Amino acid sequence: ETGDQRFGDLVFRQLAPNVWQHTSYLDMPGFGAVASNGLIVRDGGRVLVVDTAWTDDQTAQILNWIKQEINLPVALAVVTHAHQDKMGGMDALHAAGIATYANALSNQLAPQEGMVAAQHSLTFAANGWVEPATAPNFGPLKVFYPGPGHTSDNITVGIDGTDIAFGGCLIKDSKAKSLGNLGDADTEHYAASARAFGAAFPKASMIVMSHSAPDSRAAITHTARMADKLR
Ligand SMILES: [Zn+2]
Repeated sequence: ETGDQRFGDLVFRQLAPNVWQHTSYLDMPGFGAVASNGLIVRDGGRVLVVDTAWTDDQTAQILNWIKQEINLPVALAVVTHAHQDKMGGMDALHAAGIATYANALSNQLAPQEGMVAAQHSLTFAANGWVEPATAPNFGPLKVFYPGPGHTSDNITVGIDGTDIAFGGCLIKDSKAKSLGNLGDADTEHYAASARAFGAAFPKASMIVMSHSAPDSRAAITHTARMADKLR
């Protein structure tokens, strides 16, 4: 109604009464500006964050936006995989005293990827759901590890009480021409891993993704079908 708010170098798009997409950009000569998306979730008297911005500085701006726009404390942040777009503002989260969580494997891979591990490790049961003891007080955040896909550590998040689920860098948009960068990809499991995500949040009608605008469930089926062509 007032459109998408520009704050610092960042853009915020309200997806639901309690949920916002946060967006930061990296201008890569020859590619133009590349968007990275994450979530902000107001749960009662606290805010929960999914992913960082590309950099620590942009991640500090997310925190400033929350303080100024929502004025509630940030209880915790979850990072979807170990890569710059999801994990790049870890130091800013630490400096702010925010409890950080990532897949235990993300935390294992972090040093190699040249990044800072989150404070806490999430572990997942055989059915892919996070062990509740490793994710204390996650509220509406439901964390699912679909298996190896775009990376081996990629996880995914639904928001209880909304129609939203977030597939991270695993799901591409319904018109995407390719699955993009496969260097860390497990190409034989990728398709199953996408369908697993779909089945893990069967009710979500809005799929937020890393690099593009929110899409419908078509994004999941499109991604799965492209990934079928690799196996
Ligand atoms: Zn990635």
